[PDB]
Amino acid sequence: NEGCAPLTGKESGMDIGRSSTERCLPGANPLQDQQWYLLNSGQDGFSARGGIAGNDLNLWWAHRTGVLGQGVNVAVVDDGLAIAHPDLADNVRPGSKNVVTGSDDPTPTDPDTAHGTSVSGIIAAVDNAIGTKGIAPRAQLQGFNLLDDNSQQLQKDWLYALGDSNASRDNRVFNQSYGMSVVDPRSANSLDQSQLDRLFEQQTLKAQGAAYIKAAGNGFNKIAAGGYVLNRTGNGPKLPFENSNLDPSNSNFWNLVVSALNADGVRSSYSSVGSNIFLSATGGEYGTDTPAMVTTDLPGCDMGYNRTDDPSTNRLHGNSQLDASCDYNGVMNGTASATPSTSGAMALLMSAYPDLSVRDLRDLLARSATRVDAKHQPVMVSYTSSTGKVRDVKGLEGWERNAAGMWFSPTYGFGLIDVNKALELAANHQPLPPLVQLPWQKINVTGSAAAIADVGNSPTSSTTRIATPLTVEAVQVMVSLDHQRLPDLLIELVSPAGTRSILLSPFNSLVGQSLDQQQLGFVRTKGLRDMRMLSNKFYGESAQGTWRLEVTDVANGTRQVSLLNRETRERTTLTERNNRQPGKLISWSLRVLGHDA
Amino acid sequence: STIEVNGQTYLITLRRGDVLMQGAASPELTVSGTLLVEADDASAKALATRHGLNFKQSSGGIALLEAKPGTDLNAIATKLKSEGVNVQIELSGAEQQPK
Ligand SMILES: [Ca+2]
Ligand SMILES: [Ca+2]
Ligand SMILES: [Ca+2]
Repeated sequence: NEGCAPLTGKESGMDIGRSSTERCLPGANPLQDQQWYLLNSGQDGFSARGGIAGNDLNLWWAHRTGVLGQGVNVAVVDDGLAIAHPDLADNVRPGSKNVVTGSDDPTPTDPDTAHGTSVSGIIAAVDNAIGTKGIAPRAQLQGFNLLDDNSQQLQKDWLYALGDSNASRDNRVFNQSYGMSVVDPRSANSLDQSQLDRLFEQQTLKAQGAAYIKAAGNGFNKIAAGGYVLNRTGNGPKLPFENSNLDPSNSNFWNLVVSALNADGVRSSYSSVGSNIFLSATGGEYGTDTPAMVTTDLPGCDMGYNRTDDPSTNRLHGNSQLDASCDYNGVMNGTASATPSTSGAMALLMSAYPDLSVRDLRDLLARSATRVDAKHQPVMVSYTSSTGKVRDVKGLEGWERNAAGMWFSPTYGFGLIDVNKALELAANHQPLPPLVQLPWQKINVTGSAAAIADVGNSPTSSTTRIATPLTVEAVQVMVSLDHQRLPDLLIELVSPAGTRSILLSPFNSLVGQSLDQQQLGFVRTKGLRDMRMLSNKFYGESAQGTWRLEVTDVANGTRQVSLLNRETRERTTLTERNNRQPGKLISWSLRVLGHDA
Repeated sequence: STIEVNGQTYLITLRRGDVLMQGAASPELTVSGTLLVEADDASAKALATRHGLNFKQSSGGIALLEAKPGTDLNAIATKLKSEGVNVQIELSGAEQQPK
């Protein structure tokens, strides 16, 4: 709004909050008042209804004081980027690569390949008199179309896009609005993953360090994999199908993993969740019945999510009054929208305080985040043990406060991004000391204590001592075990302070043992083999003392999973048969990442 | 048939362009022709010429070597393993998905 004047940034008694009398956005972008993620006034985003005011990135004070992402280079590693879009072009810097054609132009040829362009607009749509306003409208973009339908997702291309090349090395934000859904557990130790983890480490920890931002996934209810869609049928507990620790990349620490929030201020229906979520950011729903993300589309009414042959109930689409060339859409969503929301927030902070490290920025975002949905309840799992003890155990936490006073939930991480408050804290921030990565401590488990009984009376437990005084930032765990029905397992970690974190919630999507039995007649997966998980729950706590891993089999009932063949439309039922034998914990390893206070 | 690649079981020598299925809820994978090898540049270069491979590039102590047409990558990988070298045959495809 042109009536929203700049602030000096020094106004005495300024309310920087989500309900401030001073809450407005400068700018003449005609669609910016429908970008609820910038400022949520209960507007509908061209969908059938609006949400609840205040549920946004709380970035209005950044915008009113000229904090706009200037000098910050962002890489969008995605399906493409229409670099000639009128509301993006001014912010495109040299170095994009089309990994399919080899050109410097990652513009898609496929009308539905609008994802990367939509992502890009959330970050950095140009501040002008057309379209939308980016979160960080002075940030500079490159695009690398790794997710183009004709990209084989080659290692050389991942390296090129994610900081290894001359072109991409000087980005300070790497936006990764993508992930891998799995039905069988993976080790994180493969050479391809090790190589990228090493790159991300080097890129994060250098001068002018780069922040990797990563989508948690959209698998609360359903996952898609290799032309099939899977979801649980029945009336099981409301635990995520995709826990965000299932994709091995999401536990690498260098990735800041984000869940999605809707315009009502609660977890977007589809969002994956887990102990490795760092923050919640804006992703919306679908833009049909309720708000999604108004952003830049592939240009023209022949390309993109806003195109003549792909109608939407979103009112912005095919609308000659509001968007005659169909250059914008109102349906962008997902953790793929939470990711650029966070990339943009990061770019704002970096532009305001260019000397701060990635770990400093994480600290500021965590300590300033809003505790949305404060009363949401833990999700309990009920079963009867072999001794007839009826148990009710926590399968997913609500909000909990750790021993260092940090509020955390697996749904929202440290909470919803509050850019204004992060900037308030940044003005007085003192730099964190260097990152210390403690050596992995491996615990091989033997004898009777290794057993994981069906429907256990208590967890199978294993403990190790960390001797080093360290303030925790994150913990990584690798687990190896045998068990015939993996989703029966609840895996939890306990710190020396007694703080608990569920690393893997049960009834997740690791149904591959059942799928293998049905499809093949034999089972490839014996259990977990160095499966990696991360928790943020312990941020700020002392590492010194005993850490305990707990694993429990919490189900003996049958479960069914619906399998959809996307091509044929054939629906199959997969039955998960209870494990006939007890499982066995083989080993686990603990890595503490933190600093010396 | 079943085939062991990178310590895991797939469904079908392994040559560039060969297609592998990893059960029925996973993307189709393709042998790209590239091998990842954990070795320094000089060691990786010596390993490449003395195994009939082309050194392409490296990062983080891991080299990318490309196999020439006709090369059986599985035979190369098993040999390298026996020599105490960590090796991964690249299996490409649509593993990462837009969220
Ligand atoms: Ca604009
Ligand atoms: Ca369009
Ligand atoms: Ca069981």
